Amino acid sequence: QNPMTVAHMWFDNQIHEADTTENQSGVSFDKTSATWFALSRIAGLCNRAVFQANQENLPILKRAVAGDASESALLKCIEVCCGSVMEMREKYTKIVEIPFNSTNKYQLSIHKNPNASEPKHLLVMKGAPERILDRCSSILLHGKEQPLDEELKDAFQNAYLELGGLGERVLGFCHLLLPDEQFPEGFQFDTDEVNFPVDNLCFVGLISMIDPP
Ligand SMILES: Nc1ncnc2c1ncn2[C@@H]1O[C@H](COP(=O)(O)OP(=O)(O)OP(=O)(O)O)[C@@H](O)[C@H]1O
Repeated sequence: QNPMTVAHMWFDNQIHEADTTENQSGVSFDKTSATWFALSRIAGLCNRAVFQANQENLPILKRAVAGDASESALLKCIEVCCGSVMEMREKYTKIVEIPFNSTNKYQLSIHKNPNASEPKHLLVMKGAPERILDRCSSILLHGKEQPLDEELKDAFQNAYLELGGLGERVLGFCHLLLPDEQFPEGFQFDTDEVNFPVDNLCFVGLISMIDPP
C-alpha cells in the first residue's frame, strides 16, 4: 500500500514526533548523525528484507520484497539514501552471528568495522524489545549514553506499548561499541568461546513504524 516510513521512533526517551510535517525533506532538521549513525549501521547489517537485488528503472517503494516474517519497512528507510545493504554485507567480514532458535528471542552479530568512529570490532543485537531490555541497562541520547533505570524502563515501556507490544511490531535494535586494545586482533569470539559482554551495553532505541496513513 502507498509509500510507508518509520514515523515513530524512540531515541529521545519521550518519542516527541520524528517526522517532518508539511513535506518530507531535511528542511531545517540537522544531520547530527550520532544515534542515527548507529541506527543506520545496525539497521543495515541486521536485516533480512531486501529489494530483490537492486532496481532497473523503478521506485524503491514498488520493487517487491524478499525477506522473512520480521519486516521490510525496517529497510525502506535505509536503501533510499542511507546506504547499500547489499554492499555492507561484504564490507563487514561477519565474525559470528548466534541464532535465536526459540529460547533466546534475541540475535547477535559481532562484526568488524573498518571505518567511521566505530571500533575495529563491535557487536549488534536485534530481538524482542523486552527480552533485550533484560540485559539492556543503558540508552543512547543524541550520541551520548544515559543509564537505564526503573524510570527509563517506564519511558521505554509506555513508548513501546503506544507503538505496539502485540507481537512482531516493535523491535529493539541495539549495539555495543567493543574495545580495540582490550579485545583480540584475531576476532576470536566464536559461539563457544564468546568472551564478549552481554550486559548493560547500549539500547540505541526503537525503529518502530506506522501502517495506517
Ligand atoms: N530476524 C529477526 N531477528 C530478531 N528477532 C526477530 C526476527 N524476526 C522475528 N524476530 C523475533 O522472533 C522471535 C520469536 O518469538 P515469536 O513470538 O515470534 O515466537 P513464535 O515461535 O512465533 O511463537 P508461537 O509458537 O506462539 O507462534 C521474537 O524474539 C521476535 O523478536
